Amino acid sequence: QVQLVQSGAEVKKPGSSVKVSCKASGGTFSSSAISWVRQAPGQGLEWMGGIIPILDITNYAQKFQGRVTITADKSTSTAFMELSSLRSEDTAVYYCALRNQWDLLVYWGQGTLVTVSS
Amino acid sequence: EIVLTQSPGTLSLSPGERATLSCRASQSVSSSYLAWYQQKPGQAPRLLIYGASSRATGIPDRFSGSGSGTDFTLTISRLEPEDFAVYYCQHYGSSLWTFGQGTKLEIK
Amino acid sequence: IVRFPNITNLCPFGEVFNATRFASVYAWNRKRISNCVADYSVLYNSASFSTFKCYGVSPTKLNDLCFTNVYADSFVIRGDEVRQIAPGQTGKIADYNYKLPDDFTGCVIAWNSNNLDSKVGGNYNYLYRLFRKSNLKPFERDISTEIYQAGSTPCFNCYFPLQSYGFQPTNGVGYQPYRVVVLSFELLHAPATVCGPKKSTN
Ligand SMILES: *[C@@H]1O[C@H](CO[C@@H]2O[C@@H](C)[C@@H](O)[C@@H](O)[C@@H]2O)[C@@H](O[C@@H]2O[C@H](CO)[C@@H](O)[C@H](O)[C@H]2NC(C)=O)[C@H](O)[C@H]1NC(C)=O
Ligand SMILES: *[C@@H]1O[C@H](CO)[C@@H](O)[C@H](O)[C@H]1NC(C)=O
Repeated sequence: QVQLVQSGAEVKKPGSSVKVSCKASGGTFSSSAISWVRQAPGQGLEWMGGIIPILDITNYAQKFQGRVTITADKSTSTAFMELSSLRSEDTAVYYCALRNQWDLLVYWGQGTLVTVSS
Repeated sequence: EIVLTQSPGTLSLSPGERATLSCRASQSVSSSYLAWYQQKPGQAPRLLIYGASSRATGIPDRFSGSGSGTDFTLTISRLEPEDFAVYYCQHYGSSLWTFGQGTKLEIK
Repeated sequence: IVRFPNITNLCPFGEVFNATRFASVYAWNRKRISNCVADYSVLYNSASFSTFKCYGVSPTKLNDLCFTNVYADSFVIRGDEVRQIAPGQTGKIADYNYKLPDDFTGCVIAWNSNNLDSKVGGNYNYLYRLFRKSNLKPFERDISTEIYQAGSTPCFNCYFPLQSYGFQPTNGVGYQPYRVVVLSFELLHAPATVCGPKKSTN
């Protein structure tokens, strides 16, 4: 019954910051890992990083160390990613994905485009 | 690290025939963490295969995954008109995800 | 207070429970779980299991515990054979394929797998041992291919010890296949490594 729900976005200037939320439903927020994946136009997918809320462990992909913050707030069954100091090379679709333990199946949300421009 | 490479980058196929996609890892992985996905332009990835072989709910039995070690594959038995899409493999172990570029399965 | 080990991982149970292929009963598959966190509430609360019986522990207390080791033994049996996977039981599986010690700590979990394991013409990849000269000791795997007797002669007779089952959609419930996972625990006198989801403090 797992579902991931994401918000929309727009940024008016490079150097600014976007924070995107992913609300989880269907229960089992705990005992799961949440990852963020980006898809730039014309590209394939890349992993940015991810978090395990009950261990409160965050692991970032190396190219995204700096600028990217991944956090979570289990009290509202949600997770966030924030990308600061945007450079317009990053006007990609951002997806959240979740996997529970006791399973193998990966659930995906509806990726949200973050467009950054004058 | 774990780098998946797909082959061929592109396919040119008749609707109605059989075709396969290859995915090759740089280092061996557990089969339990491999998945195949597809996209149509403008859409979120659709899961087809997980655990390197289980079929995802809602996926027709045209799609069959298999493999081990570094060598994995996805077979589509008939290539129906709806099956022409960009496909790709993913390794989803807990420490690092990797996505395999992708292959474009064209009709022509 | 709550003062559990500084564990940085979630337990890899998906591989145990959500696998496409399960071992046959005479060649059951054991896996070890260690140095991880698991929330047992979720699995327990799921309504998918037909059987969930614990020995020495209660399901509701599992999250407050931490174990030395956890071993997961998985295999396929018929529905009517579920009765035998328990301490104190006898029968062709309890005696020839999968023996539990009678003094047992852990949980036995099982569910109907007709949708995955039965095949239209019969899934004959699942075999059971019918012939053995003596009973098994706890946790033995008899994977031999030796041949058994009938009359008082050397090797009418020469029975192949294993029998495949016709797991087919045509079966009534007692003949549908079931997937069984047994979680065996080691605990207390130990530097325990498999812990529940507790908020360790101070
Ligand atoms: C792999 O797991 C999926 C998901 O199963 C759910 O989560 C489990 C932890 C457990 O609580 C299950 O009972 C839950 O359903 C399985 O997909 C489900 O399969 C059943 C048929 O048996 C179907 O009725 C459900 O709708 C499916 N749910 C979803 C979300 O797809 C899948 O069958 C498992 N695969 C294997 C090989 O075991
Ligand atoms: C790890 O956990 C044990 C539990 O008894 C504790 O003694 C030890 O100090 C902990 N290590 C750290 C770095 O906190």
